[PDB]
Amino acid sequence: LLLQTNLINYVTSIRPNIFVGRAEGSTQYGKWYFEVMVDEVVPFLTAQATHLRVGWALTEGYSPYPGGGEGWGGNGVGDDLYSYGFDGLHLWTGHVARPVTSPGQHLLAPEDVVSCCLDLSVPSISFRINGCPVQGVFEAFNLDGLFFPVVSFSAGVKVRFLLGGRHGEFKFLPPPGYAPCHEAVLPRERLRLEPIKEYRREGPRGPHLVGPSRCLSHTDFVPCPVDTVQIVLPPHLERIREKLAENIHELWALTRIEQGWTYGPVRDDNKRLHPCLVNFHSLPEPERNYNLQMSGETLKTLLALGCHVGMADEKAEDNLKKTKLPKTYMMSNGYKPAPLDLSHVRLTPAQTTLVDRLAENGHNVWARDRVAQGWSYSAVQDIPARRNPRLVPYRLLDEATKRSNRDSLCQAVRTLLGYGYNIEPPDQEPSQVENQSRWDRVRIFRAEKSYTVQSGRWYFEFEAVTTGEMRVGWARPELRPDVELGADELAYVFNGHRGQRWHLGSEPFGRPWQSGDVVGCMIDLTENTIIFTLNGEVLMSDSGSETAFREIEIGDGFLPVCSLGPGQVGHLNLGQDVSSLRFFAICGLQEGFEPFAINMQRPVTTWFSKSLPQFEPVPPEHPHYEVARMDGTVDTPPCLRLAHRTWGSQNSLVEMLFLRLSLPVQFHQHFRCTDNRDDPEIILNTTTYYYSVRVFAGQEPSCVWVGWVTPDYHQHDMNFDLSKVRAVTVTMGDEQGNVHSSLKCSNCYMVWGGDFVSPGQQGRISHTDLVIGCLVDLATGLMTFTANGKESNTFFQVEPNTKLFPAVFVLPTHQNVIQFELGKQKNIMPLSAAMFLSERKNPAPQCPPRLEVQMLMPVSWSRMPNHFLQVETRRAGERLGWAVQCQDPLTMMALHIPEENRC
Amino acid sequence: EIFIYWSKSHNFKREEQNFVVQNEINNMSFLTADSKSKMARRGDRYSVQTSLIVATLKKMLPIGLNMCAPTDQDLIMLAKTRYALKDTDEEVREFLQNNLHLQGKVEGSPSLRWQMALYRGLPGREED
Amino acid sequence: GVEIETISPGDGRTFPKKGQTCVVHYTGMLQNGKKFDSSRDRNKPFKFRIGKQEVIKGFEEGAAQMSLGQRAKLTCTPDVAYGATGHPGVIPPNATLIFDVELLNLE
Repeated sequence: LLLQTNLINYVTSIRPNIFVGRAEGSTQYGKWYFEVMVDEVVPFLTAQATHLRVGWALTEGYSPYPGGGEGWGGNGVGDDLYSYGFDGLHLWTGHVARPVTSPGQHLLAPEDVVSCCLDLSVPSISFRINGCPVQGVFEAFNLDGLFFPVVSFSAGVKVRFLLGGRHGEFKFLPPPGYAPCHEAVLPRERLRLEPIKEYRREGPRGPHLVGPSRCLSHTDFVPCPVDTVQIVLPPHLERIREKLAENIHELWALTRIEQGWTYGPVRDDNKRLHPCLVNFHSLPEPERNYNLQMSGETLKTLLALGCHVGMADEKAEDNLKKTKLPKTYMMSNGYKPAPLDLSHVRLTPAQTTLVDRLAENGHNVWARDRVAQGWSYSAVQDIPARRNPRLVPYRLLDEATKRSNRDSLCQAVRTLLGYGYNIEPPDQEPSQVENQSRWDRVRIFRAEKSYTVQSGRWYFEFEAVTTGEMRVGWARPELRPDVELGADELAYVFNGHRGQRWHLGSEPFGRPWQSGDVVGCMIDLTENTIIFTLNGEVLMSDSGSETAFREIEIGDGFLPVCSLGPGQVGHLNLGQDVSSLRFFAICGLQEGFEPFAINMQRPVTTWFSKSLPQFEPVPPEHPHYEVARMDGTVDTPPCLRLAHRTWGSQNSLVEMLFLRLSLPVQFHQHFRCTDNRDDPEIILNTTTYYYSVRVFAGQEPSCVWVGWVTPDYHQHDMNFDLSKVRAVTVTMGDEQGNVHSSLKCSNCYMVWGGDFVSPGQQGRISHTDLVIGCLVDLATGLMTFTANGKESNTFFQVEPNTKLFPAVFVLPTHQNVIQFELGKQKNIMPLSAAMFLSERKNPAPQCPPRLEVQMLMPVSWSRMPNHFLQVETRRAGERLGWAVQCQDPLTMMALHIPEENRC
Repeated sequence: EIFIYWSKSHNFKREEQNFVVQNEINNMSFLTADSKSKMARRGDRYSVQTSLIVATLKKMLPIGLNMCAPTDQDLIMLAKTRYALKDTDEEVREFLQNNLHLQGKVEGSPSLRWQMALYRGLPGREED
Repeated sequence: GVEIETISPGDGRTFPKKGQTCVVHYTGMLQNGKKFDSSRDRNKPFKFRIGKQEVIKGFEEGAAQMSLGQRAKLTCTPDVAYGATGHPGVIPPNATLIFDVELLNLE
């Protein structure tokens, strides 16, 4: 009942920037291997045991925000279902520890070898301590997203990363088929060690608030070109089928003539004297007509892209000539330019972009073909192992290779342009790579509510390290965390990505900044004005007004605020030290303005919008949703009916909805060994509890899921189905196979309501409401379901000490959607006799006021801790590897809510 | 002092707008020339807000505010109210001579401590 | 009724015999994971005299089976613990205990 307190250590994580994953047609190899060396580990630096875990994490939900979180805080690897870790004695996943047999098992001590083997083809992560096997493997886990190495630690550890090749030694023999993780580095980026998703980093003159980080995706490793098969070849193209081939038959050969690679009559191409500028008739016929139909293939790519040709001016054939240069002179059958010669011809930017994507569609077809012959990517080239450093999609390729591909086809399109045939750009379609996660885009920052100001004149600065979508201004204290600034009336903000002022809409004002600019923000609560000054110069509106906003009502008061888009870095300076301000003396000092934090000892507390979904109660004032509590009559059990308020009207919010009850049910610590009148001697001894939901008519059962969720569910998916449900299997055996334990871990246990309706011809709007029931046995951890009073083949078994919140995910399609019925079955107790200790012997259903429906709010406010851990990330040497060092201890006082298992 | 004379001579004000209306002095370009160069109805005919005498006075005001010390703010208030009670420049000068000791004290307000710590850090400040 | 699992082995040779007091840094926990007692929080060793039973049976026997410098985990059944009456206001009745005992020194 009462909220518990404790002192806990701050726990952080560190990763190499190595990202691997599995996808259909992915250019990445499905097995990888990395090692961790333990230098020094202080046993008990503070009152709590020192934390250290090593494992793999998933890029789309492993978000280790410092401070509070799941369970008793200090979350790291294995504390959720997006990570899997090992500590020397336990296999961590979903904030549960499971013991593992090991050859001389113990916690991670100094001079220990941790080798984590990852296989993605079959789901499996294997651990090896000191080169010796560890009898436990994670299995049957979801593959969406990218898997990366990670070590989570508390203060007072020194751990080294061994990545093989020049980035380690591995000190042992990796198992066959597992490549060193250092071979997965993308060609555009180098290897370095950086923390997981963050919101602050140290800077020269102060901490930098860091917006969301752009994350690479597995879908970005599949090369998806435009198909160049179903294209009938046009007459105007077959008319020019020859010259565009003749000009690309030795164009790659032209560069190296009169050098060490100068041709000779005895040999031919690929013999270190390649050119053979004579003609392609001397060259072999198959590659010859292959080059012709490759020129045709490039024209077919032009067609599929949307390029068409038209002839206007003088024929270039007349006004073109071949130049027998002093260079490229050869003795074999006369001398000529190796491709077909061309005079002065130019190219417009439309042609530049078009040849860029033309080279893209050449590269992605080549990469697709290589993958279809089995090849994959590796930063070091291995021909007998069939791996290449250039098997990545063009967007991920390096600039050197980009330019090298673009040069040849740029010459080709130039030769096409010379003949006067138009290169027609296609239509323009604006597209967004990622659309679903609109919330993982911004990250609002603001001062704590106690610093609310209602009088005087205040000033603060905001250096713009980057030049992207960042907004800075002032906000009222009740500012919502999930709504962009200015889009509502709760904030007055200036967007200097393109020079706009936002308050209930956008209108142009001032000018956009560049790097290094210090957007100083005034405020005048007496004159009711807000003034934005850039580099000491007042930003001026497109009229006579010099103040961005005027006649602003005092109200509750105002707080300095700023938000940052993806890949943005901004320095916020409230001015705790007055001399640190760079433009206060220039502007503001003589006007009577003051810094916002002129006389304060401690740094101003900052609250940011955490992008972690949490269950929160349904507001009574909510516009679209309402929850009605129905009294339990003599023949009807008490209910929690959900009804859509604005359904069927204009501006109705119809989207994915996640619900749960406010109180959980906990299974027994120890599992057991090995009419309609209830039996009095069974109803008192039963350990089975039932609840049902009545999905009203007009709500499609294809969009309804019913069951239970554990208190660590944090998935906000707009396209939810049973596929997205996180799961993992923990497999345990002895030293030589003999698997004697295979358990299931998941944060979601629900059935899909679309599978309990008979597939009728039409009329999915059933006149009879579907009554999905759920049953639990607290003595066994077994879960069952009843579709309409008949059992279903689905069944779930869970470990003890488990907490399950009754949950329903639904997409509304009617005025009345669902109705939580808190009834009972024959010889089976209701839920109300399970959630309350004092009600354990009462068969009569109840709906006490603590029991209520809660939604899943995607974004919630949070607090930035005043001090962060000090981690050193550096490369110790070529053999030692990368060394991570954290020594100074930090402790925070955690308030843990018992029934929600979060602190 | 040019602004002082313009404020005193309301006759000079009358031909200020007369010159504006009869020469089509827009006054918007004279203040937005920097705005247009940096790539950023109601009172278009004439307005006090767009008067170039006050616009230049405002744009030069921070320099004039840089003259005095922060402890002189009481002296500014005393001189201001004596100006409001119809006194000439000599009168307020010798009034300040009678009230030379009425300056502010840094111990009495924490604001003045950081004000002096910033104001007297200027290289051009001479303590005598 | 008491089960001991090693966490970080010490010497494995010098076992706590009768006549020498035992010095420990325990860390008690309930079964569900709710920490209820610790010695590092008070920041002092817990020197308990083995033989005259100043502690419960489970803790006594578990500390007996340990070695010098060894860090171990226990599992105290209610039979060898406070039992049906529990510890009033601290431990609920019929609760299985877990201890993160470190036997840092003898006497």
